[PDB]
Amino acid sequence: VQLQESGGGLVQPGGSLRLSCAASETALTYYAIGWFRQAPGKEREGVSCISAINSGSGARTDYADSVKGRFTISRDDAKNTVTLQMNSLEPEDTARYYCALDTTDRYDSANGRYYCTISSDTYAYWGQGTQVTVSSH
Amino acid sequence: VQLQESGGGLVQPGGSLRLSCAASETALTYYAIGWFRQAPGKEREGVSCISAINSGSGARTDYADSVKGRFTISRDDAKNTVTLQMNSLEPEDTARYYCALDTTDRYDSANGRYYCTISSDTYAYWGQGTQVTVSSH
Amino acid sequence: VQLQESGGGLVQPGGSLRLSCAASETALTYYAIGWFRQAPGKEREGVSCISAINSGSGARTDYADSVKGRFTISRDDAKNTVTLQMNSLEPEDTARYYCALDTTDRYDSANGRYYCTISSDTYAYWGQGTQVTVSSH
Amino acid sequence: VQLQESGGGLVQPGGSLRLSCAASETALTYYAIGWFRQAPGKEREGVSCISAINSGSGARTDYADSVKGRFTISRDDAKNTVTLQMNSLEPEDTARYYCALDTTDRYDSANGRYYCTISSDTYAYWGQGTQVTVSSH
Amino acid sequence: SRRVEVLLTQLPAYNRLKTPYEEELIETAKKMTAPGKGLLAADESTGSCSKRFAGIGLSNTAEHRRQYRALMLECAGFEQYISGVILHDETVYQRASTGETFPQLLRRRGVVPGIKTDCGLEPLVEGADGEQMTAGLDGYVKRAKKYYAVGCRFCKWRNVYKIQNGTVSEAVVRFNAETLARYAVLSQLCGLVPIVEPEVMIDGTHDIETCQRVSQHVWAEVVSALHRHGVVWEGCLLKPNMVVPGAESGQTATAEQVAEYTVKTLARVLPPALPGVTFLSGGLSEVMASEYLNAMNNSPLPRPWKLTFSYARALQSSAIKAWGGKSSGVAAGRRAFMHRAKMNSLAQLGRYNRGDDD
Amino acid sequence: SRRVEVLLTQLPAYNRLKTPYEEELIETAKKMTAPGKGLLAADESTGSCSKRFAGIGLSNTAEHRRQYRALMLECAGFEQYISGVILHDETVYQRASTGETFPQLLRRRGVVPGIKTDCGLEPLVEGADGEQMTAGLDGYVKRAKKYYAVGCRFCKWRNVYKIQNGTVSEAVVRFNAETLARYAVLSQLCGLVPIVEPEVMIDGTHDIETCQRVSQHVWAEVVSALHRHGVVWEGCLLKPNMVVPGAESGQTATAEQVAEYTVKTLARVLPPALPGVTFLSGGLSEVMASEYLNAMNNSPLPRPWKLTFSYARALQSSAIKAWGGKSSGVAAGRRAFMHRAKMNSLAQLGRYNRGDDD
Amino acid sequence: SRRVEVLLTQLPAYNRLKTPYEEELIETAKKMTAPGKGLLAADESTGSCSKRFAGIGLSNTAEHRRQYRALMLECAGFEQYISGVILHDETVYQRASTGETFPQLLRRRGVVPGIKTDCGLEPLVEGADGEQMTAGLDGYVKRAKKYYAVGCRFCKWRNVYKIQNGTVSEAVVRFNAETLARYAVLSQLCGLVPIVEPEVMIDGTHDIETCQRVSQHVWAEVVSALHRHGVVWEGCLLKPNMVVPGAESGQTATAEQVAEYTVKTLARVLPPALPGVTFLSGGLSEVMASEYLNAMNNSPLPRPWKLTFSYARALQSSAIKAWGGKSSGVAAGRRAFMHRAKMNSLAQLGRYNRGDDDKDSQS
Amino acid sequence: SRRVEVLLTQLPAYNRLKTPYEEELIETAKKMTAPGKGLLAADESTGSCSKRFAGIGLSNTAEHRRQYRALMLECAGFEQYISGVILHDETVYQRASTGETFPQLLRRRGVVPGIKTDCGLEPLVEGADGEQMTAGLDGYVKRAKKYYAVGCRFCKWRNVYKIQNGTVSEAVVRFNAETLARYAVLSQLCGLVPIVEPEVMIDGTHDIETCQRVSQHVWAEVVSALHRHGVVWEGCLLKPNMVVPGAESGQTATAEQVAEYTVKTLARVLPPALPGVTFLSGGLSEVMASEYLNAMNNSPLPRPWKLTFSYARALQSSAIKAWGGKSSGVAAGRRAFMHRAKMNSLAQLGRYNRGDDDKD
Repeated sequence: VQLQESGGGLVQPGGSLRLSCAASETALTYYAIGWFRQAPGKEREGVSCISAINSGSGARTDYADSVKGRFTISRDDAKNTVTLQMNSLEPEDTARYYCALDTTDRYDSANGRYYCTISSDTYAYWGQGTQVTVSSH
Repeated sequence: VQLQESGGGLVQPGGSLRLSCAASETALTYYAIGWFRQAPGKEREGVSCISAINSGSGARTDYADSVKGRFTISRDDAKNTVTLQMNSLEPEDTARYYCALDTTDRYDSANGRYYCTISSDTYAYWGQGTQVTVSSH
Repeated sequence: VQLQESGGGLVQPGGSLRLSCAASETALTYYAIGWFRQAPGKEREGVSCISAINSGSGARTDYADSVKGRFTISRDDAKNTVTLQMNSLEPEDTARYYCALDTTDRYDSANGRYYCTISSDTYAYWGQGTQVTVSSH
Repeated sequence: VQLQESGGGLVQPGGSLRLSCAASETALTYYAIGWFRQAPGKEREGVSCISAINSGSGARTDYADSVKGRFTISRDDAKNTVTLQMNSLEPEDTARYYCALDTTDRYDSANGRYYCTISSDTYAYWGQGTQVTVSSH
Repeated sequence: SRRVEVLLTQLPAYNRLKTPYEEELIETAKKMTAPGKGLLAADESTGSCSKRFAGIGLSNTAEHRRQYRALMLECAGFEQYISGVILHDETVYQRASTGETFPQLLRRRGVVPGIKTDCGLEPLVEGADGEQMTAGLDGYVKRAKKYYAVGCRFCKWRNVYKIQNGTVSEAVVRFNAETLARYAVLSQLCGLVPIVEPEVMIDGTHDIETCQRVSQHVWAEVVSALHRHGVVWEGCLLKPNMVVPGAESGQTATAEQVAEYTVKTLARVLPPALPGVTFLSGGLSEVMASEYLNAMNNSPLPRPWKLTFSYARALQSSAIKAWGGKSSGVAAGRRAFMHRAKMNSLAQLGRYNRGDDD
Repeated sequence: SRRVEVLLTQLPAYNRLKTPYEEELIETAKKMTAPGKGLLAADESTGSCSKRFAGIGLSNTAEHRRQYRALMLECAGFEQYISGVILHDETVYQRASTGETFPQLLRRRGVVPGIKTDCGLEPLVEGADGEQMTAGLDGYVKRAKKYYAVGCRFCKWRNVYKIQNGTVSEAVVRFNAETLARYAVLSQLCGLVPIVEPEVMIDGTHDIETCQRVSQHVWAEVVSALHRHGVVWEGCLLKPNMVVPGAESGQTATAEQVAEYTVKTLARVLPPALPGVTFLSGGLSEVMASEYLNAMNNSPLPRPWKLTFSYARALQSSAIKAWGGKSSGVAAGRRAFMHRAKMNSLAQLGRYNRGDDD
Repeated sequence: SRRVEVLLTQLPAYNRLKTPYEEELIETAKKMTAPGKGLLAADESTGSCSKRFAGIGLSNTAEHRRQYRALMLECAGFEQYISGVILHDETVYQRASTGETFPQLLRRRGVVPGIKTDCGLEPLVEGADGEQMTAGLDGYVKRAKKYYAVGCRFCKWRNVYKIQNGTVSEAVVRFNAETLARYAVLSQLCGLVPIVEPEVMIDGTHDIETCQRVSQHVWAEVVSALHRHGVVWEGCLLKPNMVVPGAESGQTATAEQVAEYTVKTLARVLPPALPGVTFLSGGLSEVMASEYLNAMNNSPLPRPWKLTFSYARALQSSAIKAWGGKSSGVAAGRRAFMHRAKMNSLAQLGRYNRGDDDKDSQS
Repeated sequence: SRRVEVLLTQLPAYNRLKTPYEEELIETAKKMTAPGKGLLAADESTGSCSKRFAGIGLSNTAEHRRQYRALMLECAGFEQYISGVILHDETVYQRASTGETFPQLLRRRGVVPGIKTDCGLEPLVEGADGEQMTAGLDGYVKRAKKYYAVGCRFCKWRNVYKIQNGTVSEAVVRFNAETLARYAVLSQLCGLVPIVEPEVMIDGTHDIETCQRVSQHVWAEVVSALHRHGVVWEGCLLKPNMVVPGAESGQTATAEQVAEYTVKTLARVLPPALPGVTFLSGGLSEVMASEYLNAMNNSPLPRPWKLTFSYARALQSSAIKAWGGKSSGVAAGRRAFMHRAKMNSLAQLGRYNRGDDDKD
């Protein structure tokens, strides 16, 4: 079992890509889902996460500071997909991007809502990932 | 069981004897009862019989032709005895006398009465008998 | 339910007609089928009959003496029809013609076969018939 | 229910009487039994008591000091009696004497034995008593 | 740890009947419950025939009884709708105008011959006045073997239960269940598929709720007795009443309500291994028997067994009237019978149409 | 709080049979169990008679059967020891040489005429090989009323239980108990005191302990079925086996042991309202049947019912031998019969003396 | 001929309980049913004691309950008439003024100590509203072993059957019989003679005919269940209701009619191997309980088992009233208790006399 | 014609339980048997936990038991495959690291909380040595009402039947059926759907034919007792053994033979009104429990009830081993559990594939 990432590609600084994370057998609706990326020679890092949907108020999301304001994560439970819209790409966004399921039930009963974390500890089912390259040459 | 005969003895021609037949462990009331005798050189032969008691009309009796008018049989069911009164004895009456019970339920339903037979065929419980001798000096 | 006859009309002596009997809501395959006719002034009479066709056995047919050799009955179990081909027509064939189903399962066990009768007694589902008139000028 | 005292009478100083206490329906075996006496104008007072029989060691007995050495109480459980042998009678023993059953189960488990008391508190079933008069004439 | 070697068949769990006919019984039960088909019950005793003949004034003779059965059995085409025919003893030995015995005629046409093997109702004696047991287990094996030998492959035995004051005695519940269970195992031993018929009768003023509670209780005890006697479930059929208001209740129920009450009751008691239920029509009109069977075949409730008909008057009333006991009425009688058989065939399939019926 | 008016007889607690003969049944059962008396079982089938006649070379005819019954029934005085006679159907209609039917002869002598009403043993089918049920309930009421009409006042029906491998199937325990209980209530309805005979057979290699366990289990279920069918207990009798080692066990038991095992078993199961037990002698010698009955009538265990005999061979073996089938042996045969009847009469009273027997 | 070697105890006919206490149970049941003797049932719950104490104004404390039992148990002489005492759990652990536990005091006097081991009535849930089952089979074996250890040799467990509208449900008849039969075998396993009490209650408007039919049906099912669970008959006792009209029926019944209806019903159902029947007095007055038992012991019907008493209020009502909860009433309370014990002893013997009862208690 | 007015509920035919929870029980039983879903049985006693923890060397504490349950219950996503969880009494009151009670966590995720309500096995006393009854009917109603109040909507009670010498006593057949039937009606009174578990145990040298005979006999008597005690059939579930050879028999059976023997047996005894059968896994391996359930869901025999799982070890063995009782094994334990839940979900649907299973 592995999710399947797609939507990667080569763009110039300032460009956009839309990553998609698809599952073929798992109902994604039950899970927080996270996007991570791994640049050559560096450690994998969390980019964005989205919680299971909270009725009335919608899913909660989080982002690495480096990508806040430029990337938007969203989910479509009917199509069983999670999307990462990446705008204003910069060279330092170059990496292989992976999506994964949080295997922890991420519910906060004190606040009455599902949440998500960008920490990779409890994530699993990493796909083969999708390459994103941002450069001038 | 055996019955017990008594009352035998020696008398002269013309004399009388009264034989008694006692049962000590059997209720005579249920049976026709016979007196029989065995003279020297002869087979045992019936002399007299008395049926079970018929309500209202009393026991029926029968006698061998040779003794009719001279002997009387009677029964006492309370004392559990049968009696043979022998009058006008003759030498030819010399014999050992036995009483016996008829093992046949001697009831004649066409005539509505108990009866008895002098024939010895169905009798049993023969006692040791009592000797009767009739002669002069 | 009635069968529906057709194919009648006016012809000259020596002409031919083909009558058709259609069933609309019944599997004809279970039944012997008869054609009958009723001439002016006269009682209805059997003309021809055809037995049920049982696997491997084909059909038996019968004809009134007056029509033998000139008319041919046949059946189509796939279309649920029965046909009467009438050749060499004569004035005396003028009549209303009717078809009907025999309600009797006509099996003759002594001969091991299905048969049919042109007697009308056990037939039912009579159609309204089709008029056949044979004459000159 | 009342016990029945007997054995009283009129005797001179130094004489004896044997009082008997009989029960007609109660099995005395189950009870400590006491003898009591009531002199003219004085209260009833305990004279002697005997406990239920202890296995091996026999009934325990007690006596008022006024009578010790002169009276002997004993019991016969088979005859259902209790006896008071009174020897060396003195004028001061003149009284009506009564027997009674102790209605308390008088068992002392620390010492493993039945006992009895001369105190009248728990006694009942007093008979009509028997008069004892001791004087000179 | 004192032990003894015993036969398996002396142990409670090993009570199942062992019959060399098992495979054939299962196959017969499957043929009898073929889609779109049901049974014609033509097993009226000579005394029932008097009742059947009462309107048409036909004298009750062996020959007239033969003609009454021939009206239906020599009718062309009925095997489209009828999988099996319950015969009376007398008819088993009678001959069709084809020259065959009626069992032979049935076998040639692909219809299973069956035989009513009970010997009729008698007073229960225990229980309450009016309750009845059914006679006939004495000499049963000899009779059943003889029926099998002339070509019968299933049989039928009817017990009845009369609702009075909203209830039936425990005596009748237990005794009639025991009777039916004993009959079923003896039948299977002799190669006949038993139709077990515990009929809770329509007579009386009780409502449909009462019929439901009594039917559930009666049929659960029949099932219990069948386990105790060791029936081969897969080679047995049930012929119950539908659950309906009593005939004098003044209550009516819709077809959908009858289906819901009937099916929910059967689902609470009847093992799914039992291949099929062939409802009796007992006291329903011809049309209601078709409408109610149709609604059961449209029920969303669990119904793993085939639900079909084993009808007597609901197949024959109009036919006998049109026949009139006369050879000139034979065709009209057959048209009425064939129409009813077709309607019931459609009802088994859930495709009956009341508007077509009228 | 939904309520309904019901018949009392529809309620479980009101299942007891209502029979207009109740008082007469109770009186008959009391006469049958008079002190010092027991039953002569003379109800051998024609097949049994060939066995009885084998040794004396008497041909098995209706007339010879009549003469064999007459040996005993026309024996003066037997009514001192015999309270009732179980007749075979054939003998009920035969005439004594007194001119009377055997039932009329019996009634004149104050002996109760009875009739064996079962129709014999057949394969149980359920349960284990060799186990047997008893036929005869069909047409039972008509038969029993006809026997009552010619003067019978009690009847007898035998079921058997065959111990194999230390046990019997639950199928036979249940089904034979149900048969006996149904027989008992139908008998009482028609005015016959039923003798319920659940015979655990002596055949086999089992020991007395096994006989005790199987007898207790079988008879407890007979009693349970009698409660369920609503028998009038006070008008019923039991005819059981004594508890003894099996015939091929090679174990011997004393009279005192047999009495203790038998009476403790009856005391565990049999309601004291039942007036009497009439033991079958099945396989015991003449003398053992007397010694064992006598030991029961000296037992210190609870025995509220009369313990007496219902003996066939144990009353007749010596008699038949001394008779020899000839009119000249009639007296000697009756002396042997009357001796055994007297020994058993004394045994009922607990006053039998083995040394007097020899 | 497929065969298998099985344990005897897996075969239906071999279901009888095997208990190492069999001979002791039989001997205890014989002692409990000694001629002229019966049981004092002193096993009232603390809730019953409130009712008992209501009249005399005694507060319901453990100490007061102890003194109420002591009134009777420390009374000399009652062993002439009483073969066994049914204690409540609390009293089993209390001490007599002799220094002994109550069970030790009883054993010294040759009286059998017993214990009520059920845990009370609860709604049956099945059957009809107002019918009740009895709780207490969980942990039963451990409880019964503990009671045997302190000297109890018999126990009592009460089920009830409430007649309504002339009948009872089959649900209560089956379930309460099953409960009683399971209780009886677990008791015997642990060395306690079980008193099986299937009480058809006097409450209600039913007549004596209805009580007869329902009692016969209920008791027959109890007996059937006892066979199925494998009870040792010879070491078991029954404590049934007498067959009497319901308390609100208004119906007359004499002592002779009660005896005839009761004994005929017992004779139809109850195996003679069972040594004794110890009637409950439930709803009868003191005097009626004696009159009715006496008539049973004069019945000409079959009665092989001893017919005696296991009486609570019918032995204690006058005694409690005369005691008044005060040490000064001990003598009067003992006299009343001993009088009733004597009357019931005579009644067991069939020699009770109502005129002597009235004369002697009039003193 | 002497008559009397009685209550309907005093008449034998009117014995059915009347419970105000009837519609809710029926709805719960339907949710528990939703297609593609089964139950996780997590109701091991503290004594069972010692055995479960023996291999990984985890000490048996209340906290460790909580963490073992949390491994599974706080695992995201299991509600795709699991319709209900059988909790142990202790776990019902424990808290997830989310702050909620386990029943609340389950309800939030749409999973039905249930509770094991029996009080364990004890000697039967009657019958044959080694046979056992189940304790716990005393105070049952009070306990069941308390569990319903904290959110439980179904319960489970286990009786066992031990085959010895090819048979079981009639005493155990009758007494355990009576216990189960009484448990079922008390549970329904209190609003809990009863899972009736009559487990014919795998222990012994008997063959599959003997298992079939004994299972059919035991289960038919359970069904008879359920009719007698008046169960609401539509709101009840059965948790039986599959019919398989005994564990020491040395006989093997294929999945198709197991399915055929099991389903033919159920079809002979079990009313179609009962909505579902949740098989216990007993002595089967993880994979065999999936393969056998899959074969039942491909059987051509009558099976009107849903056939699904109520598995304990068959869901948890790999997961406990991979977890190792350590926080670092939580990921691997969850992966193993989720894999098994998925396989059993597929098996319920008849779409399980052994080749896909045996991958990891």
